[PDB]
Amino acid sequence: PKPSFPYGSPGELNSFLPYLLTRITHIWSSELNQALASEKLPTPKLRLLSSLSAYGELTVGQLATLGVMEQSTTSRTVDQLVDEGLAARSIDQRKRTVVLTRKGKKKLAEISPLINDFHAELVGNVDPDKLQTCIEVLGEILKGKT
Amino acid sequence: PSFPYGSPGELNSFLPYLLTRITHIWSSELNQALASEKLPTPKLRLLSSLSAYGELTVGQLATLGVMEQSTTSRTVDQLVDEGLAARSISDQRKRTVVLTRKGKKKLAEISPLINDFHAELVGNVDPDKLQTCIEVLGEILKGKTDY
Repeated sequence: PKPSFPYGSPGELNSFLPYLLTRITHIWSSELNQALASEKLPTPKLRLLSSLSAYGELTVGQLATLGVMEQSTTSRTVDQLVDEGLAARSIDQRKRTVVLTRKGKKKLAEISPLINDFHAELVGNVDPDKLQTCIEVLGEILKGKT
Repeated sequence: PSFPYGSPGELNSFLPYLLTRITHIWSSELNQALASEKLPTPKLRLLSSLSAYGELTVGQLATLGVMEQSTTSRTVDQLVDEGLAARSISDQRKRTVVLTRKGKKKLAEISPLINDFHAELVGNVDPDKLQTCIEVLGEILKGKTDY
């Protein structure tokens, strides 16, 4: 009779994906905001460059999506990176899209070494080929939920 | 080898990007869904944990619920006043917190929604791929906190 919500031991919760996702995400996001605090290229500014670096030219609605951010906040953090010279505006079709500038690449490239090193500690000593299974699963899950 | 995330396929294979996107989807859905039961993911998280754990200090509720002892202490105080929890005493004197009869019945009344959301979330993944996914996420975390 598999365990169903609500779970009845500490060990059952330990196998409930939605609980695991959050303890680990609070953990990644916690250790990184305070190691980023140094460069003070905040998670806000980090997330958005990361997404444009990956998808190329994005709308602000799209940035708030990939970047897991509110639409207004995105746009604020976007006018920053523009005025700080890290991204610029453009327009293909016609609504208001954002792009990465050469200034923005380099900024990324600089923090990059830190992000990776955190990834490696995160993953720690997990089996590689099981960490491939896990990230294909999670990638399948994010496809079916949007 | 992959870091410089210059592609979706690469980003979307970055565990902390998946971990973030997926986490946000789940709690916004449930917070929203349960908004009439006034069970936003905070209050629900704690009760969830009280169910699974049994008796936690204001402090273990903080860890498990990824919050600050004050905000938790406040989340805890809504639940004692909504009729879903009770501040108790350890079998020593560390200030702990349990579910009530109404609180227990509340997660019970709620469960079809959560398990339905959970079925939605992790539904059509190969069940063995999923078990592995779960083992790994549990491995990864153990190594960080041990609680």
